[PDB]
Amino acid sequence: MTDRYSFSLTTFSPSGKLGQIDYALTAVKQGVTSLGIKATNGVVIATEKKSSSPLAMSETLSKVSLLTPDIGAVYSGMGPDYRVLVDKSRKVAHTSYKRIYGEYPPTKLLVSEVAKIMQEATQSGGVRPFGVSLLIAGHDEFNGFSLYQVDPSGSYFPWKATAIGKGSVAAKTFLEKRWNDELELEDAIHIALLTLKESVEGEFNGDTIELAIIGDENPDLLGYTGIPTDKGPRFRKLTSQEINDRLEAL
Amino acid sequence: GSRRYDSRTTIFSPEGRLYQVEYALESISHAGTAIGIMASDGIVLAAERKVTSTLLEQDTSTEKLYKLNDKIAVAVAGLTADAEILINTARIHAQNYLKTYNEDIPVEILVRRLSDIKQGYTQHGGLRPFGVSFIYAGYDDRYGYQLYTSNPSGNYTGWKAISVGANTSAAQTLLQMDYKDDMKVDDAIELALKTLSKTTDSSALTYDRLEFATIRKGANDGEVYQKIFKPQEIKDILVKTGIT
Amino acid sequence: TQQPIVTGTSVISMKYDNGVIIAADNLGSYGSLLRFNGVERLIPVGDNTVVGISGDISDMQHIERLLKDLVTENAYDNPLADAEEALEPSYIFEYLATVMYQRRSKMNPLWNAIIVAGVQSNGDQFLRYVNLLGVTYSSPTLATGFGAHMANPLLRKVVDRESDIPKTTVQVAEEAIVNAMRVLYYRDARSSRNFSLAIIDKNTGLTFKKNLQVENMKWDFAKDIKGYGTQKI
Amino acid sequence: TTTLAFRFQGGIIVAVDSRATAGNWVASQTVKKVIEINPFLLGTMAGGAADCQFWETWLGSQCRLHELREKERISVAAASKILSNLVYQYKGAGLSMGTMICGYTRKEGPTIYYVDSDGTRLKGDIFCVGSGQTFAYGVLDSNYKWDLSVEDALYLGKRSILAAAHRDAYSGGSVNLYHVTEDGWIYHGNHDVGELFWKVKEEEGSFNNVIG
Amino acid sequence: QFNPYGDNGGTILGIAGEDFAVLAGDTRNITDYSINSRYEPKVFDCGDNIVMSANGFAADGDALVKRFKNSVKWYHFDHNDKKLSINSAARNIQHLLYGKRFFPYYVHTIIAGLDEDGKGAVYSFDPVGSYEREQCRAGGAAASLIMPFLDNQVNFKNQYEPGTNGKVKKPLKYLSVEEVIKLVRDSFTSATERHIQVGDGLEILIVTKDGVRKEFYELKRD
Amino acid sequence: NNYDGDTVTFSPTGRLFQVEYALEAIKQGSVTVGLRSNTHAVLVALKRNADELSSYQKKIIKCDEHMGLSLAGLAPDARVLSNYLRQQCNYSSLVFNRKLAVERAGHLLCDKAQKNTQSYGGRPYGVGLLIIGYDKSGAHLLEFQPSGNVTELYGTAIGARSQGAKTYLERTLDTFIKIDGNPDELIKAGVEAISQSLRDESLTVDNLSIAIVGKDTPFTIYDGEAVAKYI
Amino acid sequence: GYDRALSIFSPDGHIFQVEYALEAVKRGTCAVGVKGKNCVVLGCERRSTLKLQDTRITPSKVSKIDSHVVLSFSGLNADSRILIEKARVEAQSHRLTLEDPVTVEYLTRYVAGVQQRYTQSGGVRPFGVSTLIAGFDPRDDEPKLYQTEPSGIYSSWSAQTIGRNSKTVREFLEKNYDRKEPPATVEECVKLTVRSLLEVVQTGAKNIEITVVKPDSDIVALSSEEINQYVTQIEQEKQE
Amino acid sequence: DRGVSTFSPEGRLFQVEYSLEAIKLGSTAIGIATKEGVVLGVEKRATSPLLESDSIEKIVEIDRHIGCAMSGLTADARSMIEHARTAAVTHNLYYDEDINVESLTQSVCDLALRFGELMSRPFGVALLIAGHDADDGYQLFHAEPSGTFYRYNAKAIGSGSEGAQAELLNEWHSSLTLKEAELLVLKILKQVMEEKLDENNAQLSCITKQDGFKIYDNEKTAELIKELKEKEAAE
Ligand SMILES: [Mg+2]
Repeated sequence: MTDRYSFSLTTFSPSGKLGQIDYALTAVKQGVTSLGIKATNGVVIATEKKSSSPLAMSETLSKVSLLTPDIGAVYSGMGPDYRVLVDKSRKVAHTSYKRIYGEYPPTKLLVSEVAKIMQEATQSGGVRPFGVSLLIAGHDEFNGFSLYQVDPSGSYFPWKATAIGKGSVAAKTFLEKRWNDELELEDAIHIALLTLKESVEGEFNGDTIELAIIGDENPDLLGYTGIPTDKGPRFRKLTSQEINDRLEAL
Repeated sequence: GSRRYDSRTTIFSPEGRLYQVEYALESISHAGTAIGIMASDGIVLAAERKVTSTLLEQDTSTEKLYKLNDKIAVAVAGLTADAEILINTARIHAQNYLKTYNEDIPVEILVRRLSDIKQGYTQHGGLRPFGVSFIYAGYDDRYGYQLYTSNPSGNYTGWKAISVGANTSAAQTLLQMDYKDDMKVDDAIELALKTLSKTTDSSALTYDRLEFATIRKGANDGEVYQKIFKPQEIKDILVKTGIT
Repeated sequence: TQQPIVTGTSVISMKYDNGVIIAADNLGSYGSLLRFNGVERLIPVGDNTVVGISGDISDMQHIERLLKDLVTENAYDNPLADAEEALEPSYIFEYLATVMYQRRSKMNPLWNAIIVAGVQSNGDQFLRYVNLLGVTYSSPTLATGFGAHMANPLLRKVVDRESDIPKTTVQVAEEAIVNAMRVLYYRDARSSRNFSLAIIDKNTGLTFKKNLQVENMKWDFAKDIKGYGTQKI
Repeated sequence: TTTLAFRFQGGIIVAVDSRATAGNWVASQTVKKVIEINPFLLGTMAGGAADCQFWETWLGSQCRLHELREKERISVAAASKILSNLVYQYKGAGLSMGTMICGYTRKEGPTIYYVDSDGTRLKGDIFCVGSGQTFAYGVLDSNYKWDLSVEDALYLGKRSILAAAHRDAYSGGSVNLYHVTEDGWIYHGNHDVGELFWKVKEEEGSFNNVIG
Repeated sequence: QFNPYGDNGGTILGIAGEDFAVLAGDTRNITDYSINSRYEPKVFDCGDNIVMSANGFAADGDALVKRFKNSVKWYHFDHNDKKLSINSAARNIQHLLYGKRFFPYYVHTIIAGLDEDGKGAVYSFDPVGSYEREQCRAGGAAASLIMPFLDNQVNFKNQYEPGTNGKVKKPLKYLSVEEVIKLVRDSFTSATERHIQVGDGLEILIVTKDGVRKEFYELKRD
Repeated sequence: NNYDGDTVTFSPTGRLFQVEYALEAIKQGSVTVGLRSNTHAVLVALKRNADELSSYQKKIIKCDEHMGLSLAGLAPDARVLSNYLRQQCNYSSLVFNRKLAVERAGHLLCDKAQKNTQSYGGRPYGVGLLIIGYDKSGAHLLEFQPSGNVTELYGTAIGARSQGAKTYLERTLDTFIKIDGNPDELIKAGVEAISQSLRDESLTVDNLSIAIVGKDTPFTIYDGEAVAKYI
Repeated sequence: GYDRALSIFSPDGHIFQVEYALEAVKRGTCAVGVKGKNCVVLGCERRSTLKLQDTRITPSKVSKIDSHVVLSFSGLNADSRILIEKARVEAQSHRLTLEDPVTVEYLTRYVAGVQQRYTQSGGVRPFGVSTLIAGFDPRDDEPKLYQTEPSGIYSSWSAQTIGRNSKTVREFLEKNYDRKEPPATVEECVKLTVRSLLEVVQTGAKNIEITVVKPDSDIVALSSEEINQYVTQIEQEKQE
Repeated sequence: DRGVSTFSPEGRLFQVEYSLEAIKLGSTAIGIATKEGVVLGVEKRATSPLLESDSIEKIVEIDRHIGCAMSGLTADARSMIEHARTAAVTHNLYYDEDINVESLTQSVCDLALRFGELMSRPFGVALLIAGHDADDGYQLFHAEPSGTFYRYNAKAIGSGSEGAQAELLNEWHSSLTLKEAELLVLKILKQVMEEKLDENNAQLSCITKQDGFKIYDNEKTAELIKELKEKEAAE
């Protein structure tokens, strides 16, 4: 036995293309649409819960994931690749930051760590690139609210608003017309729901849509009282009912 | 077994060229142009962001210009993710040197170390090379202001003015024409922006499509200051030089 | 490096004209506490060898498992496992002696003294000793622990040199061994009355005797002993 | 043990006793305390007998490999340093050595290096090592000149060991002499201390304290 | 605490003649005040006309002899059945001993045979591998009782020619194999009288160009 | 064809070509014969020279006092396998005070050769061996193939033109098995057997190599004028 | 670890990776070495395709291995740095253990050994570099000049050239260099070295580098003006 | 591609067979064994007149009683020589004696087949190992990259080998003197060499019991070349 694939499986072609990264992006293009919008007092990330079967319980499959109390993530592309990246991202936030500085990492640095893991799968021996693009939304004291996109190559860019996957080209055009620097969080959620409706074919409701926000501190979700400086997580996943309430004012 | 699937990234062609290095350089030629100009009283680093969007958050964005320490900075051309791996290694090397000798690392020693790392990936390990070219702008008390470049082969050279990325042939000709030895920083700022303005593939050169930085002894008395330009500050220098 | 916890005392043995005899009591001591009263310290290997063990009992049980595994291993791909290519006493001893010396050389000994008794293919008597240090020696009589100090002197009166072996019958040899076990019971504070005895003969094979007892003991004279010097009553 | 070596006009004199003891018990009177590393290099034995024997014949092997690879005689400086670097690796493990590496080359001339098991490596003109070293130093210091003849230098080394053999309980047996030239070492015989003492007493007039 | 060493007593003696060599040793094996065996062979024929004994801690002694016998076997395999000369065997044993410099074989080793000119040879080793060619060498428990006697009766030390009074030494005339065996027997008989660990039996191995011969003699058993 | 690039690949008919190519190296090698009675076992080997100035390549190797083999194929591979046998014979003697059984020696050689036929990177051994020996169950002769197959036989031959000697032994089976207590006659039969494989060349004094082991006979090799008696 | 055998034999008995490493040397800028009676001179070509270069800080073609030995090269620039670093470390290691600086032959033998090792080690490619190593042995006044190549073979030369158009300058040296009477002075040796490069170089401006090494660790690099004076004198004699 | 340790359909290792082709391109080396000594001679073959020919080292000392000549990719021989010298010295350390010539050769040949995916390829060089020991007298061995070694009375390797070997077939007999062998090597080298043989483009050496291994001076060889010319003109 032994892993005898110690050489790179991603290499430059004569034209200067890294084939495996390009093909990974093609896989992301086939994936279900997800988006992110940044407001003045928060950030929203959203996607469609494309259920593989009606017998399947789609609540047990989480496309939007908490990474830290103030950072969340959504994807487009290969689901299993995303799941393991969320596991690695959660752990690296602790091992390379919280166990050193006694606090959670800022959004940009956690994104940086996730990017590094994705870059290494593009150069290390005997592995293929991750077939996902991530959208990571978060808040921290000194940088405020932010939204980042991470690609299979490991490259990452900050956005005011964006979309990835199936209908990203049309969705990004829709967001350009609606986005301004004076948006409140509720306005951004409204725009997110409008944008997402265009790329969805079938049912459009709280049970087929997954949506989360990075907003105000939630002391009700902290689990304990007595420490004034601990005020609770800024990440909150909206319920099925909360989504449907905002679909009536749509 | 596994041999079947091995691309053999570290071999010579019949002509004596390294396939992967050559192809990596082809990749870099499609990256946004980065220019470095060295003057008597400082160094300028100018670079073009690649076809951006109106929804990109520019003021918190960094894809071209990176700080290695207080005295040395780099402009990037190629895969950004590959560059960040090397940049972090270089930052650590500078700190190792400072801890060992209690003196800031000389610019060339840092450049040689990174270039040697790139070289290793072309000779052993069977991995693909880093698809990155750097322009190093730095200062030390031995040679003063210095400009270097390194590419995926691991070869590095010193320059008075240099470009990497897209349209380097056209850019280098324009720099070779207008550069003089007694030039000053404010003149070099103008030359860098004028060169990018003519070589760009975009319709017009605007503040949102640029990253800019200077290394000056324009710091109060015998010391050096690094200035990574803000979006509004790039907008002002574009009006001052008469491009917008 | 360790210390022995649960221990077994003397093993005694001797050669006679047609074979060898070996014996050891059935006690497992825990310091001065006579804790375990049904411990078998003679372990037969095939029908031609008996390994007698003293010292640490946990290490004895380990050695017992090694010998069991040795028989299994010898039978693998061996059509003559019960004939020409069966385990000899000399093979079993050399293996144990190798292990004992290797273990002392890693500063982690098997805390035992071992006597391998048996008869070879050609009928020759085999009797040899090995201990925790890897020290080995052979003699017409062999004994461990207290047996070395008290049994050997009695057994050597029967077989004093090599030339006395053909002159010694199995009845005379067994008699001497049984008497020695009685003497050890009188004088060793870590011994028991119950013991096992094994005979390996080139004609009649292996005879294994369990649940033997020390008998014909002299205690009557104790009634006349009074005080420690001057006391008359 | 008493071993000495000194530089002079005609090269190097090496002189040693022959006694080995285990406590008060005299194990041997015929021990060889000069190791013949090769035809050009000599080493002395003090401290651990095995350590000196083993590692100095090993040194000979390294010297032979050097001259095969470099097509040139190894220097005394390089030869001594191979040994000192080796024992320094083992420092703390319990090696016991006190030796003089002696040689005569073109570039250096006559050279002596004292090498120690705690890593010490000293170049010098006169060295004296062993339980009887202080006695031998006395005779050496008061009679040593650079312009000694080969005959007189050989005697001085012989006489200095005799001084130690007489007073030091753990030195004696016999004296082994060597003379090291540029073309190689020359053996100058084994001399029983018993016979040598009476011979020297009569001819020299020394040791009036002893009745003969 | 565990002590990996022990002392099995015993005494050995090697003498080199003009065209022969003997290596003798008592057959008694002991611990403390007890006798383990009255006949436990201690001197061994190792092949190639070489005899060997490693006296002291018997476990280490048996291990060393076993490894040397093995070294002779592999010398034949690797070098076209070449005879291992006594000097080459000696150097090989040094490397075996020094290989365990920091956890030594607790033995005093002696080998005997003939050199490449056919003359008698004996080599003596310390526990960690230092060695000398020697004419006469006793080892083990009663070495201190035997060596002074040999100095006097083999090398004629302190013996001068009558009439000269100290001026002329007694000449060092060569001894026959019969003469050497007499001195060996008298050495062990005297050692048996005064050392408690010496007794039971004496086994002598004689080495000539014709091969290796054995002789056995009884000693006092008390 | 497409399935002979390495040892880790079966062909569509279930063949291992690299192993078969290793078997081919044996057929190119010089002839060697093995045969036994109930008291003795004999090896006879035709040695091959490079030219008239050169020596004749040795074919027989001693493994222990009671065991040894003859080779045909890649000689360095025989050195590796014979060295392994020397060690195993030796481990048995040191640890168990026991001479290694010839049958068990065959089992060990089989298993060592097998590991080289199932793993990537390695290659099969390119040599065939004839092992003779005398142990506790009498005389033995084994034939080793680098596929791993070891076979116990009364007699056999391997190498170029080995079929002639093998047929002769198949006829003589009833005669040579009965040659007990007569080493010279058993060797004669072996020399007569190997003669059935010769063409153009004949058995000379530096051409012939003979080995024997038996009841009171350690494994000994005869070369030079020692085999002139049998020419 | 990556263990792939990149350097292997072909049916005609050639190791192509070693031969393709020589093709990289053919592409490199020309280097030349000439030894006089009491000196050695190393000349090097600088391709003038690169102007706007900073010549103060740009890596120089000749490198000191120790105070008494120098190394120049033709081929891949990045590869040469690895050989130069190893050689410098070995030079200090030799001083530390032998208590004497390396001979020029020893230093050459080491570098050549490293190059050979990279031709039969798994997972590595050969160095695309040939070197010229020159200097004087400690306490010796006899000039030394050696050459190495990717295969690992090395040898001593009275005068030698490597790199692009080295066939032409070797032609020149073979007819102009006399063994019975080598360039007696520093001037004569430098002149012959500049002359040999002028057969190939183009302009005699900043395209020629010259380094002179003399006995007892006396090494100096000539400047532009000093070399320009040799260039001037050569052509004025040629106009005849 | 294909394994480095692959067998051909004929039962030969591809890489070993290909290395033998590299040795055929190498310069000629010849050895002749006599009862008075063994002679070794080589063709230097300098690529240019500016190359100082005395720096070409194709004959090498292993020990005082063993010498060695090479042909093929001579860079590959350096680690083989290093191993041989170490083996010779190490055996002397362990056994206080000289090592047998055969045993030294066997130790060198054990390196040969240590290649795979250890070194990446076989050695591309053949060796002629000559020496003397007390047991078997004067000996000459031919060590190949296959791991096989043959003893020879006389042997030639390199580009002119088959022509030279045919010449050695006729000329060698068991009563040759050392002087006769020296001239014979020179004669055959002169026959197969491209350039005209002299003391600068050819080298001689020998091994005797008394003096050991010696490389001949250019002045000494020049006299033997002149002695050869005269005796060929004598008939
Ligand atoms: Mg007594």
